[PDB]
Amino acid sequence: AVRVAYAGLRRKEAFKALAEKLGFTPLLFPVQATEKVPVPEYRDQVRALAQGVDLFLATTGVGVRDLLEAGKALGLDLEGPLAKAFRLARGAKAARALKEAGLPPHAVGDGTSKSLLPLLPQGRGVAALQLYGKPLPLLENALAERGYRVLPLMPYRHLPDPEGILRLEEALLRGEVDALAFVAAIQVEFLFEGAKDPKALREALNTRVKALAVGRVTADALREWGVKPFYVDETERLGSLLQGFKRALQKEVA
Repeated sequence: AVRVAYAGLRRKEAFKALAEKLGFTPLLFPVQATEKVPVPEYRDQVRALAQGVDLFLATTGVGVRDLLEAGKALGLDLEGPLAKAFRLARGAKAARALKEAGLPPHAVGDGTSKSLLPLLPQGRGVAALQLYGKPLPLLENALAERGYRVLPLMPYRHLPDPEGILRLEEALLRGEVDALAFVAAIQVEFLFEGAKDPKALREALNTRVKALAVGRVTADALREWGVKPFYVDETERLGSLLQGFKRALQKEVA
């Protein structure tokens, strides 16, 4: 059977079940860990946001929801300040969380920091930036260039799983799997930032193991490391990813 590794954390069980039903042998190699930051640890930043900001930049839906919950747990009104701020969402997920909170964004990017550049207004004041544990230097530097003091808000953190990354790298270099599925760009970044031999890993993902990407932003992360995905799915459904890959693979053979 075709052996397909999954680098995600959240939907492992669904991945395994669906892969088995489609005739693949699934392997689970998560490359990330996720931890919520205790509300008291960033209370200072939430209080600052409650004093009012000129711009609010959301990067993830989870982050928007977590921040609003932190405001409630601290007894702070964040809806008022957020209603007055110019609101940006990096992509659709952050945008949907803001819309569901009755704070729809004024502009929305395409899921990437670079897509926000034309939407970042030259201004004065404070820009609150919601993060998720990974540095966003392009954004942080652009907010400062645009005239704002940056107020970071990190309600949770995605971190690499170092041991998990090394185990996946060994499996890929061993020829232990036929394909590897990435469901978020950060999983591509953690694998390549944590590999012992990134050049060998690039060679393996270009010539021996097929890289599969859920989302254009995940595919672009692979391409920035010199890897071209064999198949890119744009539905966010694991059944689509897997089935689309199965057909693509066979079309080649036939």
